[PDB]
Amino acid sequence: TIPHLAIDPFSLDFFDDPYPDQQTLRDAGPVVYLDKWNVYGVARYAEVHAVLNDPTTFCSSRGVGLSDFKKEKPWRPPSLILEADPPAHTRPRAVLSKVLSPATMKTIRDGFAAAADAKVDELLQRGCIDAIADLAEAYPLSVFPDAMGLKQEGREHLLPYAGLVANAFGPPNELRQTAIERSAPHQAYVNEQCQRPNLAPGGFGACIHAFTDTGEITPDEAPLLVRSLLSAGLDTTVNGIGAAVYCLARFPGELQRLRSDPTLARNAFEEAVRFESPVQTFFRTTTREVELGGAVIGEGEKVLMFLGSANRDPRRWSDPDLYDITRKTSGHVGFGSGVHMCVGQLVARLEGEVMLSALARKVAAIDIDGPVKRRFNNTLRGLESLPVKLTPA
Ligand code: HEM
Ligand SMILES: CSc1ccc(C(=O)O)cc1
Repeated sequence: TIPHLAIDPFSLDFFDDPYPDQQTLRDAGPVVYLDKWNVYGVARYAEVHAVLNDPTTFCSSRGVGLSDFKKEKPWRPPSLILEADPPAHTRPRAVLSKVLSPATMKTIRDGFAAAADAKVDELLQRGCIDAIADLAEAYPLSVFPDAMGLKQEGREHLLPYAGLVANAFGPPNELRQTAIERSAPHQAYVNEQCQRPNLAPGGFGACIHAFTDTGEITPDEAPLLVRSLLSAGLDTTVNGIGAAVYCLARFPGELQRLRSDPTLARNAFEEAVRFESPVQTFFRTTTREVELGGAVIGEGEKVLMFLGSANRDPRRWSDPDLYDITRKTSGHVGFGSGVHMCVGQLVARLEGEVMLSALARKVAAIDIDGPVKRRFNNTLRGLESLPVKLTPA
């Protein structure tokens, strides 16, 4: 009944060009079985959205990766927020929701905006730059670690740690085994910068530890909640901003519309989030025998969600392969959906908006003038280098 496919969604050939295989996964049926890793797969928008909004049946406490926490021990202590189910997930979620609240973005927006308005000017003085290293990475690194309240020493560990966390959700391929092999130095620093004495007052991490008084989390739970933002608060914004620049580089008509109306910058970033989906996949584990798409999945089965394929499903989106800064992006699962929907989506949209805003007001053209190289990861889509030449407006 369920179609079986040998497609490896975690191979380098799949990362180079996932779109042909993602249509094969979508059109093969609402639910597929991937013989390479013995998992169920959903690639259409409807099933991916239904799985995300059914946390009781498709839980996350047994791991959002391939590995079953009930069968294998996790490579690191489980996330109190990402790898937990209600009700144990609720209160750590509420703390991170208030630390990254709408009232919090007001205190950092101008600093977020001025730094974006300072980087575009710096890169315009150089002309030919790398949109990944000198923009997609340089801008969030100049903004997010300080907003977290981080020290300056050892800051070159976060991006290797962030890339390793996303790589560990994948199967035991080389990408995962090579990552975890180079882990202990990155883990030691990250865990070190989760303790209360190492967080600057007023930063995100200090606010998390302040939320131990409220009784929603204990002091022993705050370092893990700080570790969640150190694992997820940087590299997805890097790939998200690096996606918008690439999309504006190959869709020059969309760049010119953004120039004429800079207020489209926020939705232009939301469109780049749907179009590229910096988080490609995430797992769930069936807590019961469940029927989905005419397929009866047993208990304790890993179900793979293709968030990028769901953001390009023609059953839900018109012209899903086109970058449209005026598209009604509401409903896309680039940030997830349900009780686990990205708690730091306001921080990511703030960084993406003010950067596309600075580009909309100061850049006239973005021309790719160098070899474009992709960055391979089991969970994250993103470019290693994007050599572009910026024309000042
Ligand atoms: C373009 C930027 C980003 C993208 C595409 C993204 C993507 C996602 C997705 C798809 C999920 C759902 C995970 C799941 O349902 O299993 C998620 C959750 C999460 N994200 Fe993000 N994220 C981004 C930025 C951020 C930022 C800036 C932060 C923190 C400052 C962050 C922290 C988290 C955390 C802690 C969770 C777990 C929420 C929960 O389990 O309830 N992410 N993210
Ligand atoms: C790649 S999305 C993500 C990664 C890690 C965490 C966490 O550390 O809790 C949350 C979201």
